Amino acid sequence: VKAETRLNPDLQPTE
Amino acid sequence: DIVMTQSPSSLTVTTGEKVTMTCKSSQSLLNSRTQKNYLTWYQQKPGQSPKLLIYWASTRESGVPDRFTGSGSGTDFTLSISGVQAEDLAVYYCQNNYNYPLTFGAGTKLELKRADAAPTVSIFPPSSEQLTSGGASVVCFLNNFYPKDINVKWKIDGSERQNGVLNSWTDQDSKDSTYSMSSTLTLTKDEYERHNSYTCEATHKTSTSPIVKSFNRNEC
Amino acid sequence: VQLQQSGAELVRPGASVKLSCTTSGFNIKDIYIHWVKQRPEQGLEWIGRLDPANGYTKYDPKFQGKATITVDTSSNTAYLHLSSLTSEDTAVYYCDGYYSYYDMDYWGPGTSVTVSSAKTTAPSVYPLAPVCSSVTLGCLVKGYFPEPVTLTWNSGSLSSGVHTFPAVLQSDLYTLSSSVTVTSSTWPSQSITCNVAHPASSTKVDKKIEPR
Repeated sequence: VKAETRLNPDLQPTE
Repeated sequence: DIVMTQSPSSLTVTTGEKVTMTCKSSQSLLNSRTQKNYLTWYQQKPGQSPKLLIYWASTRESGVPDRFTGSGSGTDFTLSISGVQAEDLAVYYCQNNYNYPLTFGAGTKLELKRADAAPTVSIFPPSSEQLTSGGASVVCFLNNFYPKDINVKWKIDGSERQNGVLNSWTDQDSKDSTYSMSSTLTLTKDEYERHNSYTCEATHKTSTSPIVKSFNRNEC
Repeated sequence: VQLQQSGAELVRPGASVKLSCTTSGFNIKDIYIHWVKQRPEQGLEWIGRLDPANGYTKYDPKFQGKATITVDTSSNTAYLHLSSLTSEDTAVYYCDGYYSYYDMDYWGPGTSVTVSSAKTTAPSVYPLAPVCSSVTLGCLVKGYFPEPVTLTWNSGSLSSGVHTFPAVLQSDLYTLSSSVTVTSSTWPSQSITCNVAHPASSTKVDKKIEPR
């Protein structure tokens, strides 16, 4: 799934 | 954890002027690789769900009016409204989208300033139906006034009463920018029948003398 | 446009509750769900987030022992479970769903949770006629629990010059009032009625405003 736009991409996905 | 500090907490402006509010974070919200600041702004109108306005510190979501601008980098950010309108009345929040937890700021409340307006006062004796139940409430309505600062006192037979009073205010109207208030004095049917004169006395900036509305129980 | 959330909940202290959020119009596996809390007259508070890619959830440390977010992909519904409720848990809980394919954020209407041991009570409605150009009439709704009650004038026909005040709680009972201003030609020649409905107690009542 495409990363959450407004959120910092380095946090995604939840480990 | 990253602390979000918003200021000012309250802001009163007149239609058409440029507004600016600040949001500061305890740590940088900048991602070096993407060169973007992950700060998000929301708007919450009275009684409604929040709405996202801007993300990445300065990118507007589709549909958001052009008068809403966001800027800043690192730890200092601002939201500006060019030509604030009557519908821009709301609370604005900034949020950390850089790292967990995604903390919100305390918010900045935006209110509108308009010309002073005197309150229209109306007093209402207890309805016969309530009296049959052994209760007696006297209602006083103070509608469409500005500014918000107002003081209401209840006088029974000339003496002030400070018990059994319940007040309530509406939010600032999104059209005429005025406020309205409701004050209810509740007594027992017995306590009510012991006195005669009931007075709702309001003190507002628009008058040097207190605005008085009254009635006598034994009359009709 | 807007997500669906479950109705208002009245729950007693110490008990738990489970709220739901259905993403009608979207496959929940493509949505990033967030739960946000808002106590009366206070600011927004982030509780946690559900990852659509693996089902893992992240929380704010202060909500870790109170909240639990789960999902049922088959029915497109996400849940928020709150345990050992106290008066600090009385608030409106919002469901936030971000759809990255449209770069759009969607919100639900919020679910109001009231933590109290008070019992459900139907309201007493009283018509307020002027004291014995323009004329202002009113309607007093007293002694009901819990919120909300909906009030309209003339079944909603009369909507201009109306002021409905926020309910105020006192000793486990709410009081609400409303005023309507009409021209002196409209009343009493034409009837004006106050209509009140209280969903929680399944009651309704109409009160006609008649001169004293």
